[PDB]
Amino acid sequence: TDQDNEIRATDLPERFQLRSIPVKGAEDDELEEEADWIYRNAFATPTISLQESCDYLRKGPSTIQKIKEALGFMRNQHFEVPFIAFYRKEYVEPELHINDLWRVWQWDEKWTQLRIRKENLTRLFEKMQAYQYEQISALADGIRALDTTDMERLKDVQSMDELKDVYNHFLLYYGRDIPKMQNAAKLKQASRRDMYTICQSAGLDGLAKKFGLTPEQFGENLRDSYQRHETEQFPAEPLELAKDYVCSQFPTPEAVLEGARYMVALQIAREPLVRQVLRQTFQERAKLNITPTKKGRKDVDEAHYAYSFKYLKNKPVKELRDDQFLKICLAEDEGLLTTDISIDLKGVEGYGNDQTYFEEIKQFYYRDEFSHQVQEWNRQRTMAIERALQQFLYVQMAKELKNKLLAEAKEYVIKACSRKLYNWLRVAPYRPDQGKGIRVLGIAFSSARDHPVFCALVNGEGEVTDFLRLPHFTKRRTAWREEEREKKAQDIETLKKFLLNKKPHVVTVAGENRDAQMLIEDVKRIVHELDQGQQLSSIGVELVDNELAILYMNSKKSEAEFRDYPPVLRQAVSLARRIQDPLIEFAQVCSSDEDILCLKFHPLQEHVVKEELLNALYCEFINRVNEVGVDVNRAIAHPYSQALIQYVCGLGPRKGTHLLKILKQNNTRLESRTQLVTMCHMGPKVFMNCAGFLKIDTASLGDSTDSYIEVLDGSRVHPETYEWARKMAVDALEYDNPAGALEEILENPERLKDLDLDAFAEELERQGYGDKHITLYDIRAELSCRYKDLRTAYRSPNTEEIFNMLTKETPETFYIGKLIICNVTGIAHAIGVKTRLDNGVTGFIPTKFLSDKVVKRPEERVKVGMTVHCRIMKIDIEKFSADLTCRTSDLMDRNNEWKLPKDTYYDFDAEAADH
Amino acid sequence: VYRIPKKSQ
Amino acid sequence: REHNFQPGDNVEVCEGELINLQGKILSVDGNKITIMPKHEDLKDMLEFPAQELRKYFKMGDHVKVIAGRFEGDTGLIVRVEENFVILFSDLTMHELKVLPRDLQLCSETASGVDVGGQHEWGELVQLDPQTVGVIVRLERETFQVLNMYGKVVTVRHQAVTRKKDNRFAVALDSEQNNIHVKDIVKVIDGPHSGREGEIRHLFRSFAFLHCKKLVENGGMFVCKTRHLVLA
Amino acid sequence: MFYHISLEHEILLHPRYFGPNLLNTVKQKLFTEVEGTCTGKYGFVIAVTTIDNIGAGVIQPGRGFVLYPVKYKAIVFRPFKGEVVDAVVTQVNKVGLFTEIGPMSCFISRHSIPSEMEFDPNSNPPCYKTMDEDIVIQQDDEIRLKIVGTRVDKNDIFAIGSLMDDYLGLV
Amino acid sequence: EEDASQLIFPKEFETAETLLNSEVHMLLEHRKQQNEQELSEVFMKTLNYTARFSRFKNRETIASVRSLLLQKKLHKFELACLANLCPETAEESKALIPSLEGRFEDEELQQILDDIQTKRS
Repeated sequence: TDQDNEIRATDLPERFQLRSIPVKGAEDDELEEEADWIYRNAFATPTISLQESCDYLRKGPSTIQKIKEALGFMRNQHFEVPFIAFYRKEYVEPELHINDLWRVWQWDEKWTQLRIRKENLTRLFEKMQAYQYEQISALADGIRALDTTDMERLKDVQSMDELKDVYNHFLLYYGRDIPKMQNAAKLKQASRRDMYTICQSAGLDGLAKKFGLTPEQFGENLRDSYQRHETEQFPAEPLELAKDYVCSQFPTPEAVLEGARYMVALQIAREPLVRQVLRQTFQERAKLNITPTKKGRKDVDEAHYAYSFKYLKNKPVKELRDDQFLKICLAEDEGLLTTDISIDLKGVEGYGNDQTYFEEIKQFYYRDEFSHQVQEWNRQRTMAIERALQQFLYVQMAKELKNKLLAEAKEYVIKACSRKLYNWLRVAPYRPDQGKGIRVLGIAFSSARDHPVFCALVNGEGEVTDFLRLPHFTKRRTAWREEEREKKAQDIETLKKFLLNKKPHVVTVAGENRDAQMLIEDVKRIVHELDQGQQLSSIGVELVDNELAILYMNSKKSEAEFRDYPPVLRQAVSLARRIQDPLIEFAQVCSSDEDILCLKFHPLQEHVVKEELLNALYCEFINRVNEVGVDVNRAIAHPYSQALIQYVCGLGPRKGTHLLKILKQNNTRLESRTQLVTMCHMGPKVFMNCAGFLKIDTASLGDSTDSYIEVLDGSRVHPETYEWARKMAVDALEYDNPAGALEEILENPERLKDLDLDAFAEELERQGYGDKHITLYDIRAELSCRYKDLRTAYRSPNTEEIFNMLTKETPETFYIGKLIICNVTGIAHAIGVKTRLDNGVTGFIPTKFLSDKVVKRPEERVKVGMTVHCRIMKIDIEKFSADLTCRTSDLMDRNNEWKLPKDTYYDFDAEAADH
Repeated sequence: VYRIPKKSQ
Repeated sequence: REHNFQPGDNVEVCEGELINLQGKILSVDGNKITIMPKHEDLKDMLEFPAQELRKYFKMGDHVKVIAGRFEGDTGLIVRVEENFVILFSDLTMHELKVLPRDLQLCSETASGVDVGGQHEWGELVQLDPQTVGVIVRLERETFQVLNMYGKVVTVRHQAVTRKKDNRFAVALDSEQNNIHVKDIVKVIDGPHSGREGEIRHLFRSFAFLHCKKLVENGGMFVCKTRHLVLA
Repeated sequence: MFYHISLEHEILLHPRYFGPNLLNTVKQKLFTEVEGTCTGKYGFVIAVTTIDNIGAGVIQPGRGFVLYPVKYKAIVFRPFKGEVVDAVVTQVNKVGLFTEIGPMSCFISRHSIPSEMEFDPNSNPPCYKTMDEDIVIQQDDEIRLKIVGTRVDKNDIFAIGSLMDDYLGLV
Repeated sequence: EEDASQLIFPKEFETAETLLNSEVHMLLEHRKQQNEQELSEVFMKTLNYTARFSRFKNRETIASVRSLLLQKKLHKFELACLANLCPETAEESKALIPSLEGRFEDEELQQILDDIQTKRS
């Protein structure tokens, strides 16, 4: 499309061009308001619900200045978050880390969005004011003129909610005139009338205003909690006074008062100050109540996810934790539960009712006089506020608060997903217990014990060099059939010879199921035979999670790439590639079809906004890819690594593909970073954003290329700082040739430890480059060890990781006390009954837990191969075994000794009463 | 001309 | 030159003193058509050649495209420009822009009848020796096969083969009883919570249900066997 | 629009319902047979309140079933092309606005919506504001419309609306 | 061919009698009161819809807006759409219903519109 060409030609980061609202330069006034506004909403305002501090990497008021700087770099200099986080960290650290910078970037969108609506909405107010001014200058009790405070209310708005309040307010008082205003300006009229327009047609304005406090005055009495404005008192009874407004729509005084009270109730319910003051009070006092429907009482059993909260009474919203509210909305959409959010405590007690919020605020509008004249008005006033609170405000505030509590729970799930992805991408290449990379033999197999085990040998460069099929490696050495043993001996010898012929450094085995443990023991023994014979050095044997490898094998890419290889053997290669470099491997399952979402990050990841989750996951790729750096020559030479170019800061998928395409057309390796400018004609802003993150391995170059090779290209030193990097290297040697000086330091990096960078930072500041302490420390550390991999060194999975990896269970899905279905495998001598779960855990039922009555012979109750319901009592993660019981007293848990912990606010009375 | 001091220990 | 004015379509007059008059097609021919258009509330027939007629359709009726990118697909037109006639496909609520002259008008529903007789509606197939599935919608180059896991994958016409019915198979349900094939059951628990249907095929852990009232997934759905109750 | 006609239908009865209270038993099986169903001729039928009369029953030869033509009292809902009716907005998308007229869901493409209305896919509530941010049409809003076409899908209508015609908008 | 613009309906549906939103609201509410096999979710989605659009809820207000309009020379199609839409001006009623163009004068038609707006609860 033309847009792809425009993105390629435009000298701006691709993600800046793909942003919903285009990034526009900002004046210092806008940046200062934005910096304070973002700080208030994103960092200073605590979550309504209890949310875990997700900064796996309360920030003070000093953060406001740091945000102003960060916004300056993004909006005026067009630098992406990674560039700022790595090469402008002196200006944003320690208050803002890379995740905080993304948070600021995402909130900049919201600020720009709020300002855009707030500006056009102001234009509407200016047009409306001009139209009313024309009508008045060219008056009935119902003509309210739009004044300077009406404009100021809008200009002071701090959130989309307050903006919506001002908009709802504008529609209530002026919505009826909008079509008249537009036709007068030169369009056909939106026509429906809320009951408020009927009351206006009846002229009730003269009566509604006589209740006393104006909507705004009541708003201040609410805000200040006292009668700051005294209620004007009319000298007549309301029921007698209503006779003056009797018409065809309101034929009786009793009907006139209901109509007029409705008009007053709506004015109060839509006045911005009243909504603002109530919303604040509502978020602080709101209580959540939950009751199960006819369906919920039958379907929400002990195993259902809604078990801990199907009955809630008076739970403060401030006590909901993590994703719990999302689970509540899901159970409600499933029609299992009914949720109710009230500012009042629910109960039938007299004091309970006397203590309600309505009993508190009615006092701010009642006039304290005992005359019948005033008392009957107070009765009307009571019903005027009551209708405003019960019919308009409590329903709307409950919906708005419901959306915020739900949004916080959805955001938690997104943060939990990114936190899991981060923990996967942070793993470094396996290093044997190195310069030519590691030859890896990946071994994949299907869960069916009759399928052949497949091995794939991948060299350190990522090329598949060979493959092997083993029809009997799945058999067990202690089989009752001698034939199995004999046939397996040929495959054992085949693998031993394959290792002998190819000499791989590490063998990875698929975390498919518990049989992977047998495979590792056999592979370790084969390797141990080579070790005892001293025929080959010890070869690592690693259990590697195969979830990513399954997604690979099922991808369109894994078939097209290796058309002749079976699909099971295709998971053997991804397991070999995954241990070589997890980041390059995870980038393979990030296709245009969004295959990434098939990875099980969180049990609720399918219930969050898809676009928000995708952005939150790509941020984890962008964070790690830029920290690690992408070798362009590796990408051109090996199509496998081309997936990382799209995550390089500034490039993206359109420019990333284009970069490889031009180098492909020229058929030349990328020899130096300057070539991005001279051959790809890359503009200064895109070059600035990506140049520090693109690696060029100077050791791979030679011959005529020697004519121009900047050794610094082989490090994260940014080209803008090459002049300083050379000067810093020349001074460490105290030379009175920049390349010769640098080479001596790169080979002998210890000399840089004596160089005092603090003295040099003062000189750069004096020359006008500003504070450079952290940039110089990065350059010095980088020259001390070029491209030092900041990823966490690879480690073998622990007992907890192995158990979860092979059973595909988590502590939340497989907990002590849980009910389960299991198959009987045998009887232990009787000490108990041996069983096997679907997830492969081997369960054991002690004879004392077989039945409520003492059973001496288990054969009297259970048979081998029989399926039996049981309850987990103890879990042994190390042995893959669980102590199960099947006594009816335990199965039904008559003592409630095993059932999951109920919420603190669980309504035990409602649960007992519904029976 | 300017030179960074190696005064660091 | 060629002309595609099929019986039952609608054509208008592009030039002459009787311009802008949309009528229904009764007589069909080649170059010298001298068509007899049936306008609303008009028993008399006009006369127009092929060089004086245009394939036009008023906004809000079903259209069937013969040639184009999305050829062989049906839907509802919402805006008809000079050449881009956008419509809503009946399969998915998404845009679809095609040429009006290669279009035709039929008020019938897109049935998608079987050709040759190698497959039929609700027939068991064998994609891989490790997985099983049923055919639910016949396309022009591909087929919408629904596997045992419960998702619909898009395969070619020759990439799948007909599997023989396991009419002598049994499984377990929510009440832990012996449930066979060709029985009317109810799906109360599971992904398709609150559904009525008839089982046609069974497997190791899944059941292939079939309905007529449902429109989604060609009226067929798959759930686990332990998510069923006898109806 | 909602209409008023009393229709007739034929239902089958098994021998377990014979005996003296047969005609009384025939009435019950119709109440959950002609409710919430639909046709391309009478439209979507809401429900049956009472039953007028039971015709003569023909026993099927060989088996025990007998059919009974019954006349009943039901109210029906059929939207027609050219009608202007009210609806509630369910979803707003870049392709168009999707609404709901009682028992039926409908769609109006952005093509059929006036040129003033631009998109708001970026904000939390999906809306179509104007250049003036004046008339905002979002989810959960009582919006009038004009039906330009109907469609039947296995006993369910799915019509198509329009909104360029005048006096068709915000509540 | 079935087009409400020129008021053409199937022959078996042409003889039908139109119903007001408040009228079906009363008939549907009465059926719910009698039957709560229980009522279907299809029925509930007609209840909340005609509720939101039941402009007046007392039964006498239903029979009155119908009897006062049929006294004019409007069709029974207009008898329900002019009780559901509640247009403000006669030009709007003529824009919504094309059958009103040239059939009556604006001020008399406006009187019929005011008769309906005044009954709303």
